[PDB]
Amino acid sequence: LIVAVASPVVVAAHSPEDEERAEKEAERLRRRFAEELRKKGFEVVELDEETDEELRRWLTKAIREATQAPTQEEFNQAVAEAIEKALERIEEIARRRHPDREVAAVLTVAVVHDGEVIATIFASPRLREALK
Amino acid sequence: KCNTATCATQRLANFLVHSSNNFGAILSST
Repeated sequence: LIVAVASPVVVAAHSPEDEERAEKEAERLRRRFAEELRKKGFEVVELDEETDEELRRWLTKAIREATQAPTQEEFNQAVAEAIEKALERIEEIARRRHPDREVAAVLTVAVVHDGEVIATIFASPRLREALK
Repeated sequence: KCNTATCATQRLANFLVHSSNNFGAILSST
């Protein structure tokens, strides 16, 4: 199984220094997750910078739109749907790049809130299936 | 909607912690 891991999407950083701090924390999380995948025998690949930046632009816009929701619950559902569609698109892109293999995807999302970085890893459906 | 200032970051932070807890995603924080 080839797992394509996207560059982290850092959202709402107040300064370039905070964004770099969030990028490093999210990259460390992605690195630890990728090493865990390789222990399971999975090949881990990366996207090109243009695809990563298109993913960043789209998911940041989707998250910005979701802040208009009236409740946390509706916000959660909007962002979860956006993440699911972004994961599906990364799988499709990676499948076209590696058509001889089964492909899965991993998305990392980070935020800076009250001076701290919170980062989270999201696995595509095929990856979750493979990890069973 | 998010009318305040830290509303957007607080909403997203809550989601990330919610995803880790209620859906088994993997989270890290400083």
